Amino acid sequence: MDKNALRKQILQKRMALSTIEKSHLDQKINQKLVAFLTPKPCIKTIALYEPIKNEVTFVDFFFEFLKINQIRAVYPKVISDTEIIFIDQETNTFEPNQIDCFLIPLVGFNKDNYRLGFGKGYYDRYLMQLTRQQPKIGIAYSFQKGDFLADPWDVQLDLIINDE
Repeated sequence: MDKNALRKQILQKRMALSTIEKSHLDQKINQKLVAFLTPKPCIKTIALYEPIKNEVTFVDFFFEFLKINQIRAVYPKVISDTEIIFIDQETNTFEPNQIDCFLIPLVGFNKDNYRLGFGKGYYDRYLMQLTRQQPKIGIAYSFQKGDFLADPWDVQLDLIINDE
């Protein structure tokens, strides 16, 4: 139940994914993501992330879903060694409670929806500012689920959308 154990097994499997395999996994995950948003009309501004090597990718039809329903996307901008903010494509900043939902990147998650991040703590600190009970949604591959004890500084996440 050690975090190091997981982090190692996951980074291993993520890099090993074949271009054909990743494609299929992301397609199914973005399909599930859209199925999740479709019935949540009050989501008009959503926080995404910039896909780093091996992370689940946001596919072309996902963004199409956003354009069609007029949902604005905001991205994370590291502001310091401990803080991050969200800005849109024009660099307009969006305050925490201007965002209606957060799609969160992760290395691992356990049975209690806890997140195993990249060790910086940005998300944990940022998410403390929410006052509208915005959904905190993890995006990941099924093999990213592991068994570890969560520290109070690990985000709890309402749900982790994955390929299953």
